[PDB]
Amino acid sequence: SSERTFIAIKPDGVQRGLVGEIISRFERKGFKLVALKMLQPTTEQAQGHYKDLASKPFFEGLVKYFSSGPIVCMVWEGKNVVKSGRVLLGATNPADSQPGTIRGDYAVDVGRNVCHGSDSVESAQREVAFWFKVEEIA
Amino acid sequence: SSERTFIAIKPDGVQRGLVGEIISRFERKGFKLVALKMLQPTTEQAQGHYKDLASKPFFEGLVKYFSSGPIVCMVWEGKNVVKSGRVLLGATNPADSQPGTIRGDYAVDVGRNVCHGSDSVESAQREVAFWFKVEEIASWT
Amino acid sequence: SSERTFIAIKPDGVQRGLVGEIISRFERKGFKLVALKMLQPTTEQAQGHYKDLASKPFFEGLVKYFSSGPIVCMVWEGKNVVKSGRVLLGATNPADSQPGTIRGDYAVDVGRNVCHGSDSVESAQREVAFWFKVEEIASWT
Amino acid sequence: SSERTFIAIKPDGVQRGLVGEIISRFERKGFKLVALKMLQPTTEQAQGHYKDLASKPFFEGLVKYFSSGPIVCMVWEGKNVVKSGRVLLGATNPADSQPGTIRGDYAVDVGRNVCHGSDSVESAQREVAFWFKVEEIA
Amino acid sequence: SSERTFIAIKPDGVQRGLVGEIISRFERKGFKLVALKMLQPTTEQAQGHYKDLASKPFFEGLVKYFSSGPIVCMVWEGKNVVKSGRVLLGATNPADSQPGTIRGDYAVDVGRNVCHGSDSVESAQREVAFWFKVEEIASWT
Amino acid sequence: SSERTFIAIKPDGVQRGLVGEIISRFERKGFKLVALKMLQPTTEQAQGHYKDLASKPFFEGLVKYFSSGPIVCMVWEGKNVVKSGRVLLGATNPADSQPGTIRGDYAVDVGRNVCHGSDSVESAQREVAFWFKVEEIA
Repeated sequence: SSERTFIAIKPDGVQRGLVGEIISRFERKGFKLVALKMLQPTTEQAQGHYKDLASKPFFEGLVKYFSSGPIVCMVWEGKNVVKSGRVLLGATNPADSQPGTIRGDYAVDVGRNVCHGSDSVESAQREVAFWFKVEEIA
Repeated sequence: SSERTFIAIKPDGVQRGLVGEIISRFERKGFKLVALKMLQPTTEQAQGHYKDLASKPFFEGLVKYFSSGPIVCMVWEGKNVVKSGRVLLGATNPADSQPGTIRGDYAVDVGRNVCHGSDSVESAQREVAFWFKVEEIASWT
Repeated sequence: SSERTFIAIKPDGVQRGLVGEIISRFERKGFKLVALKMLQPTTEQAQGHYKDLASKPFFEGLVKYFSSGPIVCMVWEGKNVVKSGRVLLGATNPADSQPGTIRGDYAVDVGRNVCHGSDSVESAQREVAFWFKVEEIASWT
Repeated sequence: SSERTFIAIKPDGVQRGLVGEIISRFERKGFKLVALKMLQPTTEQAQGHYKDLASKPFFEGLVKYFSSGPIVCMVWEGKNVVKSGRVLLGATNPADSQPGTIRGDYAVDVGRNVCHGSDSVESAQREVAFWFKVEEIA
Repeated sequence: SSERTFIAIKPDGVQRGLVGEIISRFERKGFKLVALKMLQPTTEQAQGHYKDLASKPFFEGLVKYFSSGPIVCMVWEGKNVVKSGRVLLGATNPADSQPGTIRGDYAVDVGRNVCHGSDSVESAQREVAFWFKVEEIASWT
Repeated sequence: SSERTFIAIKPDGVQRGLVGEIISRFERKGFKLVALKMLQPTTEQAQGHYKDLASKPFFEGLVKYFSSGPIVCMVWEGKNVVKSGRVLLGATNPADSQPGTIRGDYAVDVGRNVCHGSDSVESAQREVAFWFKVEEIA
């Protein structure tokens, strides 16, 4: 119930006008929004977000895209919010994403995948701490 | 076109799960979101927000309500966005609000009117400066 | 706030699959559902419902239409719920109805106007007693 | 085509303002609503609804919750309406419920699961007869 | 009831992904779709469409915009469908448009007003003949 | 990215007022509509659409239904639009169609399945060419 997850709507999600849509899907699940802000990520932050792929191909283009414009960062709170958050977004692979999910309804690309969610509670604590100051959290 | 307005979703709007709904209505109109944050207002900020009603007996209930929980602050950018924002929200008094507008669809109280919008370009410049730092405001295309 | 109004979705509203849509619009406004049932009106009930038009030549077509199939009866509770219910429904004549309202979005006929709402607190008290038993009305918070 | 199923929106479903939403999902499937009422279940009825769990744990709290406030009872008619009704609601387990379904979109708990549907035609005939008088059915 | 009107979704409406949304609003009203096509207007057709403004200096920007990409042409059938179509679209100038209407919800420019509707039965008969062949128009129940 | 698929909303889809709904689901996926028209199919065309089933049962009734009224033909363009198009529609079998998909939300029958999508790129090139003239395509 005090569980928290980090959700980030990426620059494509913002440009396509899907910010309210994504938030609505978490509100209607019954999750509690406890932190929220918009910002344009720096290159260093984009690199941090994708640090697991630095030796991986096209890492630069991922980084460029992530910092190509403003994103919206959220912290959602609730039971199983990390795992439920993943389910709401849908499969990482649009060839497997199901309609009813955000990526299923809106995402066509696996890299520009509209939104990000924490893959574990461990990832979430780290991601929340990275993007948010303690004070910004209700 | 570089015009900006301040929109605030109040604690009832947040508690009732209307945050995304309200944002979606501005995105559909074609307005550009350039600042966004959640915060729990201090008593002082709530009082500043309602400063024109400081001598009224319900000034107290407004402030108490406004700071009762987290709110969501936005800055929207676009042509006529200030007046258009008012039109999207609907009449401040839901008893005058038309369905299709946010207050028309969701608000039942004149006090709990879900959200606030700037009444002028002058008010908007003031409200944005009050709630937002220059850095917190984006400039994308 | 303990105020109650009677809302009826008519047979066309039911046949066109608008039952949930209409109920959702009252839930969003923040009104409280306290009675709900489906029934097929008798000729006598339909006539009672339209009693003020009993001397009109289209009284017959109204009654026939009203009892043509099952209707859905509701009682909604909340502040200003009677007048607000009327505003949510829109003008009785869809030719005067504004988009955003139920008749504005869905109704094309002045006769088949999808739904009915009580015109006053007095009418509502009468209509609820006519369509509902005291037991059929809930009292929750 | 004369097949019928029983659907009950539970006290949480009513308080969260989801009554119209759930009905809309059955109307848009093309099912025919033939009985509908709101009532606050008695303790005896709540016990009846959960009779399969009386020797099961926290049975009292389930019963308390079911009768904690008004519910909305429905009878929907159509082909495969029992099985289709289950699919529309989604998996009993929110860790398996899919977005697009009612529980997938709205339910976070497995007990307070927003709504109920008949698990079989046999269960349906019994449930419909229990909650509804023959006269209340169109 | 056999009345018909011409509705056109303009290139901005198509590019912004509002085609289905606009069609859904006419289907909900209960109007009957009897002709539908996508095409990219020629300069000559765009000029014909705006012929009443041929002497105006912004005639050029309208035509350029109207033929900037594919549009979607529709013919809707039903009682009062011409005037009702106008009401569903909302004021031609989004600065007068009410939320609940298409322009009220989506349009920000007086020039880019998303869509067009026939202003009269006379205009509709003319517009349908101009954009559609007799064969392209269905007659179902 | 130049990939195209053929989508046809059938006479039931049009009568139930689902034309805008289906189109909206492709627009929000990010696919590009490049051809669109309404027409009442001839018997010969209905036979062509179902040619794989001519030796199959009730083939006549399928044909009668397909030409029972006006349909809406579309060509959608985008990456994986053929396969994504299938996923958006959902399983051919309503006992397997998932809510969130068009058939999952609206279709109750396997024959009157609301809409049609190309099963392959090969089928798509053929179907597009059959229903559309080159000029009708943007």
